[PDB]
Amino acid sequence: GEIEFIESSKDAGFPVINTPSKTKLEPSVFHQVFEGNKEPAVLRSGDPRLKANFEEAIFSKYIGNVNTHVDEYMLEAVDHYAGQLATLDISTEPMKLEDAVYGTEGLEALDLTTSAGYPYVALGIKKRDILSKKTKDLTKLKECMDKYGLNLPMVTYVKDELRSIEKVAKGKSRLIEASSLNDSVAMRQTFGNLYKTFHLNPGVVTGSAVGCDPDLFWSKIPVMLDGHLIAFDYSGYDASLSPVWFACLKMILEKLGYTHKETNYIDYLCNSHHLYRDKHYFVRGGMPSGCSGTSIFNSMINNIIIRTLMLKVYKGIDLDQFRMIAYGDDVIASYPWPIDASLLAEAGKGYGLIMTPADKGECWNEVTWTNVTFLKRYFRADEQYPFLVHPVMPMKDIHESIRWTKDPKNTQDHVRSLCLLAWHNGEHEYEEFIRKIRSVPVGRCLTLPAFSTLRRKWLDSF
Repeated sequence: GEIEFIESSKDAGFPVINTPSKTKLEPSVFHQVFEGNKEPAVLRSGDPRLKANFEEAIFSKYIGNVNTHVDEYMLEAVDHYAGQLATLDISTEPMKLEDAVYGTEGLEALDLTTSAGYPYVALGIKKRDILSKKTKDLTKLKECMDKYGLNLPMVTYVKDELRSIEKVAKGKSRLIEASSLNDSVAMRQTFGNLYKTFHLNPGVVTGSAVGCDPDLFWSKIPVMLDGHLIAFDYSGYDASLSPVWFACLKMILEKLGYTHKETNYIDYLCNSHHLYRDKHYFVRGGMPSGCSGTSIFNSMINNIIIRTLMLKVYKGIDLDQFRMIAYGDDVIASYPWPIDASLLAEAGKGYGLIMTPADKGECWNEVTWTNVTFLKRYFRADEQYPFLVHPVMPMKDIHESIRWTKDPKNTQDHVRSLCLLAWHNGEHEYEEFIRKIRSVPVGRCLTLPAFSTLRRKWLDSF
C-alpha cells in the first residue's frame, strides 16, 4: 500500500474529524500487584514519551506497492484455494438487510458501539441514533443510505491499546479505519453469507480461524495440521499488501460465483479515500483494517499468498498435502516434508511482503508444537486427556492486561475473562493469580471461578 495524495481537509470542504486526544486506559487497582511493561499507545504528536516523529511513524507501514500483474504462481494458488472453498457451497446471494444489520447465525449484529464513520461523525449522529436493537428498525437506515449513498471516505483512528516500551517510544501506534455505516451495511449485504460460512467453518478448508473459540478449536488444530509445522511473522501485513493481491482476491470471489459488479467493493478496500483529523488522503493498496470483512479478506489473501510462495520456490510442491489456517496475518500451517521458510520470505519480499522468523525470533528455527503460537497462544496437551489441547495465553500477557482498565465499572467481567485464559496455565499458576487478585480489597468483592469449575466445564464442553 502507498499514500498517493494528501491535502488539507478544508480545501475539499471536509470538516476536521475531532477524534480522541487522551487514552481511555488508566491504571487499574491491580496495577501495583502485578508486573508489566506495556503502556497506552501514543495518540498525539506531543506525547512526552515519544522518541520519534509520531505522524511519520503511524503512516510508515504504507511501504509502497510492487506493480506486477497476476502471475502463473498466483493463478494456480487462486485455483487451488478456490477448489477448497467450492466444497462449502458459499451463497453469493445478498444477505437480507435485517440479518446483515441485526444478527443471524454465523454473523453477529453490526457493532453499535464503534464509529458510524462519515458523514455521521461530523453531524453528531451515532449508530444508536439510526439503529435499534430493541425494534430492529430499518427505516432510518434506509433513509440515511438513500440520502448519503455509498463509497464514502473512511475515517482513520489511532487504536487506543497497550503497547510495548519500544512501540510507545517509536510512536508505532496502529491505525484503524471506520467505514461509513452505509458502506458497512452494503458490504455485509454483499458478502454476509461468505462471512457466515467462514465464521461457522474455521479450519483447513476455509483456511481461516476468524470467529473461532480457542477453548474448543485448539484440540482440532493438531489433527488438521499433522505434518511439519510452518510459521513466520509478517511486519505490517495489512499496509504492505499491493494491488496485485486484491486482484487475486477478486479472481477468487468470481470463481465462487460473485459477479464482477459484486467484487467492486474490493476496489473500495484497495483504492481508498480517508479522513485523518484535518487531512484528507488517498491510498492505493493496503487492507484498510477495520472496514467490513477485513479479517476474513486478509485471511483469504494469506491463503493465496502462502500457496503462491510455495509454488514459486518449490516447483513440484503438492498443494493437496499443504494445510494452513490464517487469522488475518497470523498463520499456522504444515506440509509433510520440511520447508525452508527463509526461502518463502525472500519470495515474499519480491511481492512486497515483509516476512521474518516466527515470534520475533532471530533465526529461522524449527517450529515445533512446543514453541509454536497462534493468536498469541501456545499449545499444551492436557496431562490427563492428551487428545485435548489447552490454548495457553502467557501469564505475562494476562498480567499486562489486568494492570489497566478503560472502565472500572466492568472490573468483574474483565477479571473473569482473564481467569478463563489464565487457568490453562495450570493450577499452581491460577492459584497464584487468584491470590494476588485477592490481595486487593476489590479482588475479594469479585465472583471468581474455581480452578476445578473451569476444568470441569472445559472437559464437559467437548
